[PDB]
Amino acid sequence: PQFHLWKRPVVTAHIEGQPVEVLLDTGADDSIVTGIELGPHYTPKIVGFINTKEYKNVEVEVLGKRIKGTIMTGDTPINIFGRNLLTALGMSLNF
Amino acid sequence: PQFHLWKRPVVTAHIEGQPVEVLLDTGADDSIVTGIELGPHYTPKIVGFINTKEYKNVEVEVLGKRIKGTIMTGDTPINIFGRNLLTALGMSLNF
Repeated sequence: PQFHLWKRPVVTAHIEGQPVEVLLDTGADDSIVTGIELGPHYTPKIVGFINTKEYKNVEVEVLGKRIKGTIMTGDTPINIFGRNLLTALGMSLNF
Repeated sequence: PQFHLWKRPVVTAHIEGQPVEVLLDTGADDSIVTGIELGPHYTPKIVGFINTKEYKNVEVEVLGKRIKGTIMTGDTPINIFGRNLLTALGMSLNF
């Protein structure tokens, strides 16, 4: 199916079973989310320049698909699913 | 046709005949661009909080379509075509 873009494309995803609302952002290369607790097993990352925790091989369910991917958690004003997850979800921009 | 999202979706557009490379950004509500001169007929806008010039009814050609829309010019690190132009161009997110 398709999503029209009149409204900001915010959907609900479950990351490791924890619900979160995210923005499907074609302007972002990576994904960062907050408000969930993925655990002690992460790689500290630095991306202003905030401090994030990188989790790899995480199960995410959104839009009827269940994938495994990488996600970063940290102080972000918006929860965003960037192109690294959009591609793993088989999403494209149509015109 | 469709655009896959492995690469940042940057395309070339002509705005009033002036070439510019823009990012098709689903994370942006509006569009702002720099490096082109659209003229003296604009509405000053404030959107950090930068100062922009809003032009309405501007002819833009991109992706094989020619539309008229609104665009803001001003100091932006990236030239972005937000949802206000993506919808006028008939673009959707497919999955």
